[PDB]
Amino acid sequence: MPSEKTFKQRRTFEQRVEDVRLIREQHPTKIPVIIERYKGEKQLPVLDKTKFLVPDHVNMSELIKIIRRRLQLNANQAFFLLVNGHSMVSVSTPISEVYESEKDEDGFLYMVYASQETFG
Repeated sequence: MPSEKTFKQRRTFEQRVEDVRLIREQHPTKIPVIIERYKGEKQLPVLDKTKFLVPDHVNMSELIKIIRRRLQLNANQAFFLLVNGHSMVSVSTPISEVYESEKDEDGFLYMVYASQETFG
């Protein structure tokens, strides 16, 4: 059992763009998201999911709140997220504008998580 590849290495760009077509057709007023494990912090195993939709009227806090239930822990255990593998864990910006500022080549809010805040 290898299981050591990311969504960009597993799915092709066209396949990822094809998924955005259905996400906007079904949810024209929502924001798609693609979060995976951070390369610098490889402690947490593969999450239950890699792509999840989010309401455009929500903020980073609601997105982090969903990742808590997506994972099996809480704020006391460990919760650190960052975009492009080069950011901190900030929460307050509305996903509506945060997505437009952190979109991806295929149209997805690419981000990564970690169980700590140390460097490599």
